[PDB]
Amino acid sequence: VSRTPMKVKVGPSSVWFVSLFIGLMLIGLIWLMVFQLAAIGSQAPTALNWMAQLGPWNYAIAFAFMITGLLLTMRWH
Amino acid sequence: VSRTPMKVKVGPSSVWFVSLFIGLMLIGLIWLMVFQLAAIGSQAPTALNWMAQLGPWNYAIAFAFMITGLLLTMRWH
Repeated sequence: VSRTPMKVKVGPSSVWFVSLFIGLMLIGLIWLMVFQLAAIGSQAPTALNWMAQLGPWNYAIAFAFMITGLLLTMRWH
Repeated sequence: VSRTPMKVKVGPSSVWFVSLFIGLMLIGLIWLMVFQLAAIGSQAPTALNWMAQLGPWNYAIAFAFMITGLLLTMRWH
């Protein structure tokens, strides 16, 4: 469909692309955290550690907002 | 552009919607990388600790591939 001046289809159109993009991101968040929370890592002058019992809170909320805010932008469009 | 059943127009479209998505994702990743790379943070049973001097890599590289991955899906669709 179109909200203006932008029209987006993979079709039946706007809902279906956006819904797929929303899922693919949410899945990427969960995986990236899961491996990260196992992970402790250093390469060159950069070093990164994540450790958990369970609750992947900081990155997942921030990225989920960022994608959802893009979704609100894509649908305003 | 259209590849199909998909057609995506913001108008003028093609390179422009896609360029804009690469740009905002890149900026988002840099913001997370600087603030976090100073950070050490614990909330609930989940704790994430990040240290920098030069470089941004693991987080950076996976995020950049995700930008690419959407780009390829769009090019294809």
